[PDB]
Amino acid sequence: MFDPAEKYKMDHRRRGIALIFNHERFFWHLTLPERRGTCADRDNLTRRFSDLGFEVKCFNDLKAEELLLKIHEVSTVSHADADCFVCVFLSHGEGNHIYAYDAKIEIQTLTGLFKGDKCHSLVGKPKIFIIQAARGNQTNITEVDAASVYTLPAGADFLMCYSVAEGYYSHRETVNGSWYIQDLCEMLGKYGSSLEFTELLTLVNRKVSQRRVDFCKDPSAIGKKQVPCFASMLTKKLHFFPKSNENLYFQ
Amino acid sequence: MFDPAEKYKMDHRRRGIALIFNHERFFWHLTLPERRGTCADRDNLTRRFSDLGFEVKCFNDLKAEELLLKIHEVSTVSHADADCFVCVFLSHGEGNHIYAYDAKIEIQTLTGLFKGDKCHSLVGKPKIFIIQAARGNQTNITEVDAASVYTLPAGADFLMCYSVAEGYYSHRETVNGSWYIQDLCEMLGKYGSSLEFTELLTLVNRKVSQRRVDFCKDPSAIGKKQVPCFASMLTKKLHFFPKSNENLYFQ
Ligand SMILES: Oc1cc(F)ccc1CNc1ncccc1-c1c[nH]cn1
Repeated sequence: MFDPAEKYKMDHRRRGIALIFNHERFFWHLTLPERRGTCADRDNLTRRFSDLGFEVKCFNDLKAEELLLKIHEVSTVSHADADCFVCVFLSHGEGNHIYAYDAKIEIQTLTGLFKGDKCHSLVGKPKIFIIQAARGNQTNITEVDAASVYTLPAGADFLMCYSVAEGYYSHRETVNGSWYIQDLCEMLGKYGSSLEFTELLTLVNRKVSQRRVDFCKDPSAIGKKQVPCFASMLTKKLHFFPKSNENLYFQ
Repeated sequence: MFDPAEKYKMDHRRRGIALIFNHERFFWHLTLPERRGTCADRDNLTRRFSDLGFEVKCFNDLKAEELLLKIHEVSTVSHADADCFVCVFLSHGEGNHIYAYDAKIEIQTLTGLFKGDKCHSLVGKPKIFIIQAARGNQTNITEVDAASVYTLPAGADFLMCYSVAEGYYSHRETVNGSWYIQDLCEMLGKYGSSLEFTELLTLVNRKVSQRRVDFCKDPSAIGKKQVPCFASMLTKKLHFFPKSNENLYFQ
């Protein structure tokens, strides 16, 4: 009884949690620049993930110890009554690391906490990570960073989403926020509730790839294109259709 | 005039070329095992890509120099009248490398030949790489290799497809061929001509992930699951609908 149109079960009581780790400033001795505009990203994401039924939980400028505690907490709580799990990083990164305030964390140890083995309540449910992280280079200016974070997959039923691929550049407007987040959040607003999520991420790839970078206020920023990507280990179609909440306890 | 259902143009005179580099044996001094069954893979792929309209070109056990010549040839010929380009590697690999017969080749230099800059006739057309490569460990037995090849994205309008992700294992039957290729080729047969290609690759992820590995003829092969993945930098939906060939020159 094999079904080419099989969808993840998205009929649980609650949609699930969306973590957002949001990083604007860094410990002096890391020599990483302010990510001015990351609060636009955090707020835009918070709105769009809320409207899809997520319990959004934001954390600003956590040290490694605090971050590991919050994400481990969330991994060991029960997700039994939840459709899925979303985790977002807005920071600097390098290779297989994201920056917390004070030090780098191995991405594999964060995604590892939600792998079948370690988090039973999320087995066979989609686990989406969205990563807006690049190399800190050193009114509304556009800053540009070199891609730095390996666009790795995680495990079965994960979807890893990346602002930028190897050899491209990642853009953040200091008031409007990151190109990738703006375009992801626009697409979530228009199509979040109708389109399959990889269909949508493909729209985000088109939108971001088509941002022209020929006439730029900085000369050295010209020719630096942005192409995002996603690594899918999903096994079914993923939809965020409106949940029917009429005369039901959903908290 | 922005279209959430935008499809790549697949109405050119010809579908395009599908290269298949097929590697069964290796130079002694590489200490890599025979990939018994890789000819089933090559033949199964050749059939299914043909039936979708591809000019399939297979090459067996090319040395690095020969392989680079054939793939550079194909990159500098015109694809102007073609929908897309498919390239398949069936070999051993490590990190960012595939093995030819005599030495390793950097995957980036092979995908690099088809990037917009270097191959104008393929700009804005999908470029699909399928990679069945793992670590050579050292009638119909199932052999099992550790994942080894980084699941890299390439550039705009590429789709990188991988037999296996980090921490999983890749299976090849010595007569029936690789689990990944069997399941990809089954899905191409049933759904190649109807389904969006990432939709299909998701079916392949389900099919391969669901192959049970609890009761195995080798004890040490038990518990070694296989989960493939794909890295999409595609900007539109990709379909291989039957081409209208009726009273038209398609050669
Ligand atoms: O996907 C894998 C598979 C493995 F067998 C081992 C590690 C990984 C994850 N690492 C990466 N994943 C995506 C793009 C680049 C890299 C990378 C480049 N350099 C180091 N790592």
